[PDB]
Amino acid sequence: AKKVQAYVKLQVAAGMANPSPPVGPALGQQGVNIMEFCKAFNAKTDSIEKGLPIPVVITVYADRSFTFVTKTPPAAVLLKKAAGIKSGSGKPNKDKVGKISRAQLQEIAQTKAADMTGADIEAMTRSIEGTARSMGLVVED
Amino acid sequence: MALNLQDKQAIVAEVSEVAKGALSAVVADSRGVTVDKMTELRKAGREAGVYMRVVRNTLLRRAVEGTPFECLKDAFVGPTLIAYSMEHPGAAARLFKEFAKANAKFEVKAAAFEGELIPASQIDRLATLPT
Amino acid sequence: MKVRASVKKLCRNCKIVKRDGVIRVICSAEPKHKQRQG
Amino acid sequence: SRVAKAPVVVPAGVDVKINGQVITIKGKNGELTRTLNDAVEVKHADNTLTFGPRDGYADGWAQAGTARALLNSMVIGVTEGFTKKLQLVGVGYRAAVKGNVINLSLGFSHPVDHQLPAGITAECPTQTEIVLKGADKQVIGQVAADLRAYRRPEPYKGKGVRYADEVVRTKEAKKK
RNA sequence: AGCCAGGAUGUUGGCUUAGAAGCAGCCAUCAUUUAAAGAAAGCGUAAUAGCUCACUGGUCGAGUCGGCCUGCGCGGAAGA
Repeated sequence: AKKVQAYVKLQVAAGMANPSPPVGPALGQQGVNIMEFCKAFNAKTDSIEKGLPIPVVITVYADRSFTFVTKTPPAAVLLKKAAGIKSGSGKPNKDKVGKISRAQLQEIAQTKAADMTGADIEAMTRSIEGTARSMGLVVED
Repeated sequence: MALNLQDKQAIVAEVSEVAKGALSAVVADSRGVTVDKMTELRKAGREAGVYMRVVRNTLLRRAVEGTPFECLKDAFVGPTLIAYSMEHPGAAARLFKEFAKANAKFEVKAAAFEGELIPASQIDRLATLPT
Repeated sequence: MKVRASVKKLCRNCKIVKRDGVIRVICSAEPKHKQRQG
Repeated sequence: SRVAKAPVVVPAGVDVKINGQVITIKGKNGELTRTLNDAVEVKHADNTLTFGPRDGYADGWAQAGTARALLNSMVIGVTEGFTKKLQLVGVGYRAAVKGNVINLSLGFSHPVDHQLPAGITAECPTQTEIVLKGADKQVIGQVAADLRAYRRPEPYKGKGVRYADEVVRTKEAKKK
């Protein structure tokens, strides 16, 4: 991934391909061939989860050489995964949705902490914990 | 910043840890970006953790006030961009010529780092490491 | 130029000057904030 | 007043004449002279030049700081010489020089020929660019303003005489 | 106050998810990483981005910033 002239952060849908009213010309204004991106990403969908708002970090080079950097889905949508309650903020502090624990959430935090940018893996889960009541969730303790 | 002791609570915290430490270096970034700090303290994130210091307080009487407490000869390091690299674990530890890689790595000039106390020398490459 | 009786800084970049006994407002960012009087 | 306290340092060879309030500077590029306001005490007294408020004048330190930065850029002009760089962006715009006369073609029905004052040396590196040099910082800004005043940088296609460093802010056509 | 640097990582934050991507309207506004950087300050975009900005380093070297109460002034102020 090069510097920012065509550098974007994208991928509303991971399990769904080419969401043109979500993304469409969000990178098509930069004009990158996303047809080489998707079937490559279908070969990047060999191992992990499906049908989820998983983001991406895309920068291309000068001569159509393309590059994606995907990560784990955001901590605001990590609450909908390990808990099974696909809702969020709206107005979160008086929105009651549900509650799972630090010991339930940490199973998918066993993988993503190296995928995230930190050295404290006990505190990169706290990037979901303070996100939780910012998306209307409680944490079991 | 706050009042007098709050300006100097880190200056009495400057030398409390290098009272049991002995060696350090110099880093600065007049071009490098946050991914330098995010990953060269991930270098600290694999060495010890957080408090491998990258503090930038070499103002003309700020670290110079913290200088006569410990390692008296570093009063001439008062001019332009200097950050003190505090490391305890290991006599002549890992972070000794990985700064020489950092001359190439992403922080294009590292403020002409050279290393000050206990090689008993200025400029001389730091290569005699007890691993 | 908005002539007024009460000029005020609207942009962050708006500046108050006092050319020739008249109080102007000059905004380098926006030309619609160019005001004078008062 | 910070600029009034910081003195200017005259380099080698640059002459200084102080017969009261008239100040004459002779240098390598040329010879500038400037009479100051009657509220400053400029004291050579050394190599360098310091500036002080004369007695009684309420804006003494106000007139002092403008006395410095005048004579500061005055001693820069006789040594290095100031350069203004202009640019003719726009289709079918030409610039050329014939001595002290700049010939411009800015899409009018007649050519505009601006005659430079004594002290300006304009040349054209290309046909769409004006670079001119001179001693006095004031007088090359004034003649750069006059060349910009012929055809200002309109805010739609950016056409017009502009400064080389000057940024221009464009708009869009309304809706259709 | 300039000047030389960083200004990010989670995270399009679920959402009005048609998208608002730190930048319309919701409500949160916590955590990584810290020298510090705001799920964001404004500009600019259909949507990004660009761009600076707070914040945070270096230099330089001293006062500086914003309210309050008042004295006297300025604009507001065009007619046969």
